[PDB]
Amino acid sequence: ATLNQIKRGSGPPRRKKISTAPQLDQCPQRKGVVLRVMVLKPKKPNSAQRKACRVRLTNGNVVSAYIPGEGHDAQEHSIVYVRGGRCQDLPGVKYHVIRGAGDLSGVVNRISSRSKYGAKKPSK
Amino acid sequence: MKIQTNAVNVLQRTSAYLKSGLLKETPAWYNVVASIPPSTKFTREPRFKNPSNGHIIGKLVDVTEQPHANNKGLYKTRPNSSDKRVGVKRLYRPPKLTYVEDRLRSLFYKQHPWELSRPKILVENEIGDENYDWSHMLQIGRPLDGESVIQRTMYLIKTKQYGDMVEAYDHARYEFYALRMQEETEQQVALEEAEMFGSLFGVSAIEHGIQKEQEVLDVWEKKVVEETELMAA
Amino acid sequence: PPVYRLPPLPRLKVKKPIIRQEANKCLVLMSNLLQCWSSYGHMSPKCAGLVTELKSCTSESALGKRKSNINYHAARLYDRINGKPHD
Amino acid sequence: LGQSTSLWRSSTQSYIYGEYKGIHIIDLNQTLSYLKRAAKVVEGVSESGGIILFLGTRQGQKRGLE
Amino acid sequence: DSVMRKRKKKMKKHKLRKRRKREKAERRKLSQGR
Amino acid sequence: SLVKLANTCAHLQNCSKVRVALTSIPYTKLQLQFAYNLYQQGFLSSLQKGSTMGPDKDFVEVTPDNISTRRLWVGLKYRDNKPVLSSCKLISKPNSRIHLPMEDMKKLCSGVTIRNIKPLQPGELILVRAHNNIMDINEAISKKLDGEVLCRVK
RNA sequence: AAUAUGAAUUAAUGCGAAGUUGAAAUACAGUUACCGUAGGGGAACCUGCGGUGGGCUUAUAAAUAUCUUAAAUAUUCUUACA
RNA sequence: AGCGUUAAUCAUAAUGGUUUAAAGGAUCCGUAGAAUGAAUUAUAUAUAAUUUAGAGUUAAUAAAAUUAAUUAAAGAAUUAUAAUAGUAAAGAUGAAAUAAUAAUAAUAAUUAUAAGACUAAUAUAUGUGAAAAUAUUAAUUAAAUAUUAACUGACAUUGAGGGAUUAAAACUAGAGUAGCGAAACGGAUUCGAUACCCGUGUAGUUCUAGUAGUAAACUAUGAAUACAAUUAUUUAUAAUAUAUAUAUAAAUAAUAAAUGAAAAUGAAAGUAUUCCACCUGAAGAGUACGUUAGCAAUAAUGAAACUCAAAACAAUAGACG
Ligand SMILES: [Mg+2]
Ligand SMILES: [Mg+2]
Ligand SMILES: [Mg+2]
Ligand SMILES: [Mg+2]
Ligand SMILES: [Mg+2]
Ligand SMILES: [Mg+2]
Ligand SMILES: [Mg+2]
Ligand SMILES: [Mg+2]
Ligand SMILES: [Mg+2]
Ligand SMILES: [Mg+2]
Ligand SMILES: [Mg+2]
Ligand SMILES: [Mg+2]
Ligand SMILES: [Mg+2]
Ligand SMILES: [Mg+2]
Ligand SMILES: [Mg+2]
Ligand SMILES: [Mg+2]
Ligand SMILES: [Mg+2]
Ligand SMILES: [Mg+2]
Ligand SMILES: [Mg+2]
Ligand SMILES: [Mg+2]
Ligand SMILES: [Mg+2]
Ligand SMILES: [Mg+2]
Ligand SMILES: [Mg+2]
Ligand SMILES: [Mg+2]
Ligand SMILES: [Mg+2]
Ligand SMILES: [Mg+2]
Ligand SMILES: [Mg+2]
Ligand SMILES: [Mg+2]
Ligand SMILES: [Mg+2]
Ligand SMILES: [Mg+2]
Ligand SMILES: [Mg+2]
Ligand SMILES: [Mg+2]
Ligand SMILES: [Mg+2]
Ligand SMILES: [Mg+2]
Ligand SMILES: [Mg+2]
Repeated sequence: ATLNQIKRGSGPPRRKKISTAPQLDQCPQRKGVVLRVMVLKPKKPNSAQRKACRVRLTNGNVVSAYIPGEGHDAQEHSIVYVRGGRCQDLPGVKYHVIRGAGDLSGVVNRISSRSKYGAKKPSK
Repeated sequence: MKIQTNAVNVLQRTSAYLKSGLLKETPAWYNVVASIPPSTKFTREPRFKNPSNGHIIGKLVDVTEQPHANNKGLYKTRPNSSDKRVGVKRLYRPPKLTYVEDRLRSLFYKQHPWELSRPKILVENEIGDENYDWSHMLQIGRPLDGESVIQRTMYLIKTKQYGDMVEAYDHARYEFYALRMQEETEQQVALEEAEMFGSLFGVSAIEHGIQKEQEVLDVWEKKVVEETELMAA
Repeated sequence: PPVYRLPPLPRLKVKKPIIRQEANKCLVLMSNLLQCWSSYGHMSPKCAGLVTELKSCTSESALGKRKSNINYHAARLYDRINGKPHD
Repeated sequence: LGQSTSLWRSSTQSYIYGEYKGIHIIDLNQTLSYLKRAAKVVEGVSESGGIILFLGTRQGQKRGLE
Repeated sequence: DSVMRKRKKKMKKHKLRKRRKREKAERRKLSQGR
Repeated sequence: SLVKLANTCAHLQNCSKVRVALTSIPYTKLQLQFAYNLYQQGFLSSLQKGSTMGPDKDFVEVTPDNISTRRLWVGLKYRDNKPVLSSCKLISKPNSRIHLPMEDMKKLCSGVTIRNIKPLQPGELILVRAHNNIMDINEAISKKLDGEVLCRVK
């Protein structure tokens, strides 16, 4: 904190980002292939059965991706696109399968927030 | 204790209130306080003379002001260690008042222990009203004591009848002694006269003392007997 | 001599106000009797009056007869008597 | 006659004349001027019809205060 | 560090010491001749 | 020197805090100039040469015989239970000494932060050294002197 | 030569799950706790040696006290007296 | 005529801190510093000539006998052996036992030898030392305080790297080994007792020569300079007319102000200036890998992934012991 010390490398610490999604490799989505599809127990104390999956991305690295919505159509080989969200209650899963695209179909009978899932406009 | 802003800024705080309309009516004191402002300047002021002696506080004796040789015959050619230290605390700390008379007083009561036994009233009568010519010792409002002697000594010193202080002191002492002897003779002869003309004193001083001792002795005796009994058991 | 100034205390007060009362007469008599019965065998008539005196003492109750307020002056005068510097 | 040499609030330094007999002695010309100033303000509030309140918790002070 | 916080550090240090004690023969084997 | 100047400023601040009336300072030329500038702006009540022990009544010439014991006595100033000389922060510190051109000084005067100096305030005084002569920053601008921005009093 | 990836087997560590064994720490935590270090023990830990307080400043009595006009005088006094 | 979302960028607190929350290096010494650093005048931040206030040098006069290293002494006790006389228990513990205890004659007592290792009071670690440290005595050599006189003339401060010293434990040699005492074995305790208690008691503790360079190496507070309001204690210095009341310093204890998250700091944690060290959420981690050094234990250097919205301090009021 002396003037000399400041000159030879000292100052306020600066943080930009540590990247929330490192395996995604600085891009919005990556295509992947599901390996297995699980049902995870959440962290204490909120409880459910979370429909996560394991996905090998095109870049190579493997990732535990969450699957949102009520109903999920995902096998052991389905084409699936991954984005950089985070399932907060499940530890060690830092990704979401984006749901309109790929073999993952749009969530059925969705009325609210349709673009957040795959749901098309019902068209009367 | 921090210097309080809020004890002296009273009228300002009320003036603000009056301006606002928090106060509808002005206080009785408001105009008076405006007329006669507080000090509000709580400084440490420096002092340059000792008032009792008349010594100078602020000044420093220089090397050029001391040309002649010192004790042990060395000429001062440099400032010493104390002449470089910044003596500001002396300007601010209040002066110890010293008098030549205090030493004389101390001497007198050493020489005359039994003058202490003469009781002294310290409750002052009007100090401005008095007007003592110390040509003589016996002043009217003042009694005869060591103080009067000392005042006489000081007067002699001032007038330069005795240039030396000690001689003046001795002279004052000798003046005092004669007066004291006269006082002593007065009382005894007055007592004799009283005895002659059939005056009757119920309790003499020595008799009083004996009586006083007697009560104490009686108190002691009962206690002492109890203590002896306790010791036995 | 070496003066000893205390720090600022919460409350100047004697820790325990022992009163220091005199020992009981009946107990003393009993001790004396015990001492006598040490000597002179079990119950010889050298301690004939002592036993009677003990009995007289311990007739109504086992003991015959059945506080120091120094806190008030210390408590009162602590704040004065301190050499605590000004506020 | 001020308090004592060891019981000195140095805030009051300007008022004191010197020390003597192990006692700070209050400058009395200063005392006089402050007294006059105080006396004048006392007179003023009495003239205006203000409520003057004399506060004196020490032992002997009561009668003179009343 | 409070004492409570220090106790975690102490525990860690103990574990490390234990690990070192365990892996003495293994460490020796690794060190000599390579 | 600039360290000395900083020390005297700190001493002034200390004296303002406790409300002393009359305060000693070291007897140098720069220091004297600074004191004179303060006096003229109106922060000091008095300024007078003197001994280490006190201010001098009569004139005493300063020589190698005196110089070590010589001192600059300075009267401080108070009004309505508030000291006049509140602060004495210096700007050109010994390690990062700053020297402005006339334009920069003008900008500072007109409410522009320059070289990380907060621009000068309503009742403030930024002193400026220019060819070993301390001035007000406004005075320096008027005369057009590129100078060292010394210090700041408020 | 340096760098990168792979390796049977293996170690540390994290997260979840609250199972088992003790009960080491927090109060004098029921052997004061911790630092360094050494040896021992299923596991927390135990023991030696010096250090530290972030534990004991948490500190609070062997007791005795005096004489001058007690009043026709002090006690009363409302800008008087002098 | 986009709206969401993801991936990114910029802004969003250093107009910061490190006694107790992350953070003062164990300590000093001292090199570089493109770090900082007195006075006056004159030259066109520098040169030059003058100054002595910082920093030194040498005397003189007072004091002080402390800290190193080395050499030479003293002492209470302890254990062991032997003798004397003497009699059945002794020693231990919460209470008990086991044991080189005791009917081979002990323990206690009195003597007499030897051996190591420790240093009761004074003692406050006051003080002294850079810090580790340092109180039985003496000697030697080294270093040390204050004030005067004279001299030097800014020669200073701090100090990356570097260097030296650095408790206890540990290690390598060679002596030494009374007492204590990791480990080990045995006796208790306990449901169990790899413990707390007791008994044998080896390394170790001791010295000589080294290695190593860490500790709650702590005032958990880097060094230096200038400055600021009081009181009480001692200590030393000077004057006073040797024992008085005074002027100085120095330390210690209470505070004012000020600072502070508060606890509290109090001539510093205040006001300022200079220089160095160090910190930037918690876990993972002072770990791994690598390198250097070491006889070794290890010491220094010192990452990342993975995972959380935690984690920490001062103080408050309870409950609890
Ligand atoms: Mg929704
Ligand atoms: Mg919709
Ligand atoms: Mg910390
Ligand atoms: Mg190779
Ligand atoms: Mg493998
Ligand atoms: Mg159990
Ligand atoms: Mg324990
Ligand atoms: Mg206990
Ligand atoms: Mg426990
Ligand atoms: Mg315990
Ligand atoms: Mg236990
Ligand atoms: Mg063990
Ligand atoms: Mg221990
Ligand atoms: Mg505790
Ligand atoms: Mg405590
Ligand atoms: Mg910024
Ligand atoms: Mg802080
Ligand atoms: Mg330190
Ligand atoms: Mg540290
Ligand atoms: Mg030091
Ligand atoms: Mg001793
Ligand atoms: Mg240095
Ligand atoms: Mg030690
Ligand atoms: Mg050793
Ligand atoms: Mg050995
Ligand atoms: Mg044992
Ligand atoms: Mg070495
Ligand atoms: Mg270590
Ligand atoms: Mg360390
Ligand atoms: Mg230590
Ligand atoms: Mg305060
Ligand atoms: Mg601050
Ligand atoms: Mg304090
Ligand atoms: Mg590496
Ligand atoms: Mg290491």
